Amino acid sequence: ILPDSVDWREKGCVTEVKYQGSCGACWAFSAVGALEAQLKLKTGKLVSLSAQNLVDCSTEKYGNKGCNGGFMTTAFQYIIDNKGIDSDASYPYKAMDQKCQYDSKYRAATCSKYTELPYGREDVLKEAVANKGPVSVGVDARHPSFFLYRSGVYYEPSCTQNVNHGVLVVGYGDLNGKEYWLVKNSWGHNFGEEGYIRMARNKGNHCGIASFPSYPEIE
Ligand SMILES: CNC(=O)O[C@H]1COc2ccc(N3CCN(C4COC4)CC3)cc2[C@@H]1NC(=O)c1ccc(F)cc1
Repeated sequence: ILPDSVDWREKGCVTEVKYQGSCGACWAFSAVGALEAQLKLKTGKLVSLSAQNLVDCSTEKYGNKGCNGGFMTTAFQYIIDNKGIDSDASYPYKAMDQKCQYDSKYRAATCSKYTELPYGREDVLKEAVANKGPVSVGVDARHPSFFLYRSGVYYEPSCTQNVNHGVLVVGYGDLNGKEYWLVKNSWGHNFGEEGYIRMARNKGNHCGIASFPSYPEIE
């Protein structure tokens, strides 16, 4: 039995919404948001982690291309290999590709492992969001309805299961009969419901939300 609804924001495991600007660093934002939750669960401290560190440092060896896109899984692998990631404060986001400037003097978190969930399985995603923490996922965001979303449960009949934008599932629920995933985006507070979008849940892997989910853990 899983809870009927989950909201990790209420358990203090979610940092302020970030603003990626012109740079396709959604994957980095998704990755740090997932690790921020684990850091809080382990240490009690909620600390924004450096998306810029990932953009600049988890690069070709990780199949990542900074502002041109990347993968949350290989971002986790970089944090494992690197033995750390800097705080956002120390290594701020600039919405552009820079030289790697990782400095262990400002290490704010580590990662020991990550787990990838099976393709399209919204049940397995629900279990992880309930039992483990916020989960990094991709979605198909290439529709004007997504960009223009303001409120309620988002459903786009033209959506596909092929992902192109990284976001973070921080919960799930039901809004007057419409089941949803509660998603933290990185398009600032101006987007959606103060930075969040509620996306259709149990609607055949809508927009690919359960196509490629993953989450990190800290030893
Ligand atoms: C800017 N958008 C952005 O980064 O979106 C992220 C969102 O998260 C995910 C999650 C899963 C996947 N999968 C793709 C398919 N792959 C299967 C295995 O064999 C094919 C599994 C992993 C892709 C992505 C996206 N990455 C890119 O599209 C991307 C774009 C340019 C790059 F250089 C690198 C990456």
